[PDB]
Amino acid sequence: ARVTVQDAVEKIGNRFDLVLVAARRARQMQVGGKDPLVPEENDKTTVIALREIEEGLINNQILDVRERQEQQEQEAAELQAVTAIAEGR
Amino acid sequence: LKAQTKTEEFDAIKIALASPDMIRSWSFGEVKKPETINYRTFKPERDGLFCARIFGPVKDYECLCGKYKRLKHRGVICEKCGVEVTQTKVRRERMGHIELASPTAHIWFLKSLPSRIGLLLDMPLRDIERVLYFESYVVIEGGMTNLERQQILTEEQYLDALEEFGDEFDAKMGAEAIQALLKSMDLEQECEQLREELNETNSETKRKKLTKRIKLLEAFVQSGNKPEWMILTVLPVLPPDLRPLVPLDGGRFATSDLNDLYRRVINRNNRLKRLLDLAAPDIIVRNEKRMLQEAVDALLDNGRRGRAITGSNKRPLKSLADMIKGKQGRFRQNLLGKRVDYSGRSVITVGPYLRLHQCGLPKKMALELFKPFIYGKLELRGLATTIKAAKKMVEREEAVVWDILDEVIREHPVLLNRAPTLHRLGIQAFEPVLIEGKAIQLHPLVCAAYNADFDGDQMAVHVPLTLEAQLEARALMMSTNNILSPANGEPIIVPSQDVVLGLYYMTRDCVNAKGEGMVLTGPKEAERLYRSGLASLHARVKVRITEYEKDANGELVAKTSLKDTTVGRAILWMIVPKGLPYSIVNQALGKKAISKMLNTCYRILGLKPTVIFADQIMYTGFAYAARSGASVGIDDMVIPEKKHEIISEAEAEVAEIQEQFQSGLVTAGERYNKVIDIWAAANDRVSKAMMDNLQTETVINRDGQEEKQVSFNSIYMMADSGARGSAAQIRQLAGMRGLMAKPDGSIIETPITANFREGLNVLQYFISTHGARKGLADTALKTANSGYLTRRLVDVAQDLVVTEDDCGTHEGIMMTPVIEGGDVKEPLRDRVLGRVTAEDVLKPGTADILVPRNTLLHEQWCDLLEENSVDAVKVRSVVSCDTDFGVCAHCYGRDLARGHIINKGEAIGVIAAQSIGEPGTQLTMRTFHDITGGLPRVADLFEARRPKEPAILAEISGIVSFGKETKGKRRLVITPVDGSDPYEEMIPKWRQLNVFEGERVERGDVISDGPEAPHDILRLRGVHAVTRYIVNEVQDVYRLQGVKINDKHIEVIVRQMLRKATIVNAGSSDFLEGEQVEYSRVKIANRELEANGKVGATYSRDLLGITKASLATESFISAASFQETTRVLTEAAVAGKRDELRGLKENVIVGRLIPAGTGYAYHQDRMRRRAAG
Amino acid sequence: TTDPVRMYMREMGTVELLTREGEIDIAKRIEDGINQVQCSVAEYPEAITYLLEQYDRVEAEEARLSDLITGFVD
Amino acid sequence: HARSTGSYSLVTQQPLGGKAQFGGQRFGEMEVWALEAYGAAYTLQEMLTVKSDDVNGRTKMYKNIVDGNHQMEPGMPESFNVLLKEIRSLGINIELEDE
Amino acid sequence: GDDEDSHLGDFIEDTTLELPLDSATTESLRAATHDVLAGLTAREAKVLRMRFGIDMNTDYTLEEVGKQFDVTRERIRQIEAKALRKLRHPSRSEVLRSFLD
Amino acid sequence: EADEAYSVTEQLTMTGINRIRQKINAHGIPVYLCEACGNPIPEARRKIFPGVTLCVECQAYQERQRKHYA
Amino acid sequence: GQNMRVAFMPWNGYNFEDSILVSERVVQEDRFTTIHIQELACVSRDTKL
Ligand SMILES: [Mg+2]
Ligand SMILES: [Zn+2]
Ligand SMILES: [Zn+2]
Ligand SMILES: [Zn+2]
Repeated sequence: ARVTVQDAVEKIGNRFDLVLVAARRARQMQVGGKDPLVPEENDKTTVIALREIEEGLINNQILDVRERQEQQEQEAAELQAVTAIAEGR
Repeated sequence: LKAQTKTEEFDAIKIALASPDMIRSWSFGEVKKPETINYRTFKPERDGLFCARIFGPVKDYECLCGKYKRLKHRGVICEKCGVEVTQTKVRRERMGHIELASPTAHIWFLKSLPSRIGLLLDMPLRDIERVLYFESYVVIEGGMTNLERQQILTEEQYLDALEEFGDEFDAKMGAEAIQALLKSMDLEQECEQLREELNETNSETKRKKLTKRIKLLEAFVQSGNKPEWMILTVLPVLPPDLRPLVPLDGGRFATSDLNDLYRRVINRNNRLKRLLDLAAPDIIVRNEKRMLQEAVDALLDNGRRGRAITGSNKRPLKSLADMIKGKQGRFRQNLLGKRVDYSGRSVITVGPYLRLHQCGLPKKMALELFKPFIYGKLELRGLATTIKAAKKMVEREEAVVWDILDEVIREHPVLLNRAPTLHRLGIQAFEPVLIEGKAIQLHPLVCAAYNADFDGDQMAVHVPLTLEAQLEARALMMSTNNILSPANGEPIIVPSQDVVLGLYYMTRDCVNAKGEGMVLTGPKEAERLYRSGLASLHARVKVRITEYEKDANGELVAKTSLKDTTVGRAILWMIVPKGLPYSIVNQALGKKAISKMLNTCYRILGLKPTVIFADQIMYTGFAYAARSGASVGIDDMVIPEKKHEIISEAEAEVAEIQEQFQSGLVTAGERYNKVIDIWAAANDRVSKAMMDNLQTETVINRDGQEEKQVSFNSIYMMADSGARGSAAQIRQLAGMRGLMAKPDGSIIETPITANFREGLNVLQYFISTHGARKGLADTALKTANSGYLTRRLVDVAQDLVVTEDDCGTHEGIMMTPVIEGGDVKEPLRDRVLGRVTAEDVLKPGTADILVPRNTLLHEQWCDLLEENSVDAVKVRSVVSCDTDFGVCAHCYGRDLARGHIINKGEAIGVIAAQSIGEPGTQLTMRTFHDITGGLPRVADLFEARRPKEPAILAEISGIVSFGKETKGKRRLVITPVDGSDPYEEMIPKWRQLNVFEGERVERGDVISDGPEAPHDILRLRGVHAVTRYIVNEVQDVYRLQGVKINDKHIEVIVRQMLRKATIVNAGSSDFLEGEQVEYSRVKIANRELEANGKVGATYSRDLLGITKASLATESFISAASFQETTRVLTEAAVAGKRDELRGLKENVIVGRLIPAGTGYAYHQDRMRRRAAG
Repeated sequence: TTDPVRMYMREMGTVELLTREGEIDIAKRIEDGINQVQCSVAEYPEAITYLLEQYDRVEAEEARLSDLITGFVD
Repeated sequence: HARSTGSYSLVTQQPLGGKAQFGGQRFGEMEVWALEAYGAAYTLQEMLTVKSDDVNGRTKMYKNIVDGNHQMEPGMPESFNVLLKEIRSLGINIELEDE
Repeated sequence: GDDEDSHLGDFIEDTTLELPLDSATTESLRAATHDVLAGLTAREAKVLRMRFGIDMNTDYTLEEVGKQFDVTRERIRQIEAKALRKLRHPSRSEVLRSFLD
Repeated sequence: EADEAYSVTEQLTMTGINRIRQKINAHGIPVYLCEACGNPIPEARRKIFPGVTLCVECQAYQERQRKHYA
Repeated sequence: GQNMRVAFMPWNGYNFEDSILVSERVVQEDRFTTIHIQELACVSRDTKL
């Protein structure tokens, strides 16, 4: 999806929401939070995200869903720890 | 939950008056001395305009005296000198104050055009100014005596008035008096007074002036301000570093002009404090006061006095007001515009080897531009120990870095921008390709959009820094994403000149040449035949081709045929992608036919295939252009064999009309216009003579006898193809070059009989001079004129954004072909393409739904329409859209560089203006042609200017007649059958009337002739009528000039023209006020089923000219950008106006996300968080 | 009019210049005026004893001779 | 000419030619309408915030750039910060409301 | 010149400012010093961090440092020199060296 | 660039001349009585100008009068 | 200036608008090579320090 973006513009209609959704994805990867869901051709995270929009593995729904999942993945680890803030009682 | 305190990301902004106690809240010490710095140890003197105790340390985190120099000590106020040690930033943030002895009038609320201090007391200005310089005493709360509360007395009068009533009546003079009036004055009390007088005395002379005050008062009450505050007790001082005293080289100093001003104010104030303890005579303490009132005014806004000059320097010194104001408004937001990091420029050159999505960027430039990126990637991969090493590495230009730069360059767009940024295509995003050389290489197809030639023009580069900016520049600004003009859905990336001359020569045929008549298996072997010199490029040939047509249900059908073509056209088909027909390349391919080809490719295969196709077109056209060896020599410009004949004939025609003039058969002015025709004719004979000779006279033979065909002469191929030059310009090379005219316009009676292939002689050139010089002169000014028109249009649009998806209104405008007298000056298909239907369209027969309600009319629909005899269609337009505060996606249309419907958030107001304002360069600013037609004719339209001698229209239906007589104006009386008759308007009977005097006339008929004012058409004929008047009469000028601007744009401007309305009933609004139909439309809905019917209210749409419409803006920050700044703030500060941002202009000012495009998401998501919990 | 230079000139133009004698007419009232308070000050009991305590401060080295008097009548 | 990061004007913390490594290109009004016609909301902010006027933002950015994090922590342009003070030093109380 | 709204003050550059390339390296000089002092012995870190103002207010006289360890005097004066000596040659020397211009 | 300046000139020149040209019309045919004042129209004016309605006297006069007010 | 052998024809687009296409023989012949003289000055001043 380097030359034209048209194929991603179909998967999200706005053409604007694309830029924002693809960015929120690109930062998950550039700031090495995650690893790509599609073969990285030494393309930077700009296009690597855009490739994922075309192939249909990343959209606003998924990211909000994937985000909301980690919120509870990390909540579980701290569970036995943040509970030890019974010092307030 | 807890609110907040410290620096949040603010929204909304408030402006107001400053309480004297309020100014003290900001101050961190009173500046008490006119001292600056020491004269030896250039330290700041405590405590004066520059000071550490009050404002801040002279060097970072270091006490002034030097006791505490350790960076650990911060919150320390040194026991020596009261100097807290923090950043020097606070010498740019911290304010201070001066306490004034006597009150002093704030020159803005006293002298901004409508004096605020004036009409708040209902007191004249020349009287107030009289009180201030102690010319006369003025009463204050005159009590039960002899004197009005605001009456003014003279010295000799006040004394005599005093002898009678000692106390129980008081008068003062000077600033203290005004301050007393405002303090004592009760608005609430005076508000009740003004309410009775309105209803009691019924007068249009009286209650028109009365009402204008009462609303102005209760504004100031509900504001929050206190009238006393317009008289200054406390005066703030501007942080030192914003008016600095920095050193220069050679040891000489430089300083701001505010310093001379602020100094003089401090001195005169101090010298007055002294005079009060010396008990000086009134004649002096007055004079001192007068000087302070002057020095304050020269500080605030110098120029509303006598213009205080700077020390020893003739120039006047720049005041606070002069520091905000400018040309136009705030300098900072005006172009330019702020310099910007990560940028550069140089000369641009070509590079046909580019793909359309890239550009040639000098090695040297890319190194300096991406410097932080290289420092990063270098230490990321471990090639540098630390950033300081990376600095030295790229400084050393070690060869290792080049390989790094190519990494950081790859998927990282840059922005290219060329000189006058006219439409959004003036900035475009490319992928950078490293270049040895110091010039930028610019893909040739984009040259059209930039209006770039290569006579040495330079372009700028910009690096998208943030991740957002890369994806913004890649999905919106990239070259390949914007190939369609936003003005007219047609491709703007059409092949320019060299490249089209290429294809033309290629897909062209001659009568007999190598390869004549053979047959070949397919395109592949047609090239094989040519490259080896066996076949001629242009020879008539049957070849097997396989074309495709996706005519199935979205499915590709293949067709193979032995098509009758030429070798050239065969080879070319190897480019054309899939679903196009072989018919499209079977022709001759001129510039005209070559762009329609690109168009159909877009509307059938989509963006992606068109882009890569368009590249191949350029690459191939260039290649074969070189092979062709087309050139131009002297012998190419073939003169007609008959030229000298044609001259002597029209030369004898003047000799006929001459004989007749001398013999008085014809008159003198007659003879001039006679000769000018017989010359003007001969030029048309010489022109279409050579053009018959030049066009076809290559006469060549095929096996049999003789034959003739379109010429292959070099200079012809250029014009016929459309690569450059037209039979018009050619007419000056071979045939004679017209008659010229001096700047006057009065065309000279002895034409240029010579042409350019011949010499011109002395006189002929000298005559050619005038037209040439005025030509350059004109287009020099035509540069300024384009710029101003587009600027006004965005000021009145701008803030308009697509907001809703579908407002759900069934209303719209009726689209028909334009049919301007002759035949079909513009087709119906064009007017309706990309627009959405108001209501379902029926066949000529009915029960038959062709297009069902609102469907986006793309290319198929437009033909299924044109298949039947469909004659007119109603379409939703921006002028009709029920959505308030914006435009719903449906009512707009589709247009973009992309072919789908306009997206939510796209900022269509701006893009409308640009599209209209860009071609303004191609329109004439003269006048052309009783009727007019040119670029100022456009502005006159957008400005709603009523014309010189208007026509007048039937104000109501019914039978008319004349009454009374010739009193400068003869009364015309319309009388309807049912309704009231009362309309009698007095018409000047010395303009020719057209009304039949005893006939019934439909309201909105022509009662005289001549142009009519758009203000009428809206009022008498309807919102949809006036909107149709503008769009057709403006498009007439553009369409006369060959400029395509889809009505869509002109319509959005029209919307902003009738943003406002005036009321006619009552209940909850002001009966007569003018306001946006938006606020009404929402609020008659908020009364039709809400509170009371109240009543009401009915309104009336009002046509505002663009310049006047833009002048009214909700955001006061926006207004201070382009309006007069002094007035805007003053008018706004008394009102306590709150700006919520919301618009575009202001958010750019304050440097946050534009409330459109990508930001629309954020602003929308944040605006709802407001007015909530 | 406006600009202060004019309206000062006019404000002081009313007051008429003194005669050779009229200079002393006002000069005399000045002496009379000051003298009246000089006699009003001399009459005050606390004003007397104060100058005693303040002089007793100068001989005990708690002031200086310059701090209190500027010479006498002689 | 080309400039990554260079000199900044004292009065306005704005890219300025000082050592002939010349000031960056000026991005005037018309070039802003260009970005406004696209959706280029961030490209515009960065253009007249961290790339120029934001005394705090520019360094926060450059540090982020070399850390390999493409972001912006913008805040407020000093050009507007001076207007607030310039207005506030007239008799006008100009505040930033709310939250 | 030009009469244009180019004014003298518009060219007066700021000299008190700290250009990022330097603000960059300073944020990175802390990094190198910190890692160099942890890759030392914990006593040589407390000793060196103390002789210089390194993440502490003021810096301390070498005697002040001795009493704080109970083994005092000439003792501390040698630990310093060896710690510097340690950070002097390579593996260690490489990184800090590059900060010099 | 600059080319357009030339282009501009040509369009202007053409328009001015054209207006002038039209002010002569074409194949006309009619009578001989002057519409203003009835004076004899000679066939010379009829054959030089097809459709002439103003005698040589009036074809000056009016022209002359317009000049005066300029 | 210096005159040279010039031939009018499209050369694969390397003269698209008014751009010019030049043979190496010219830069090798140092013939449109141009000699420039800049004046750079150093000043010893007196500052407060
Ligand atoms: Mg040019
Ligand atoms: Zn101190
Ligand atoms: Zn709508
Ligand atoms: Zn006559």
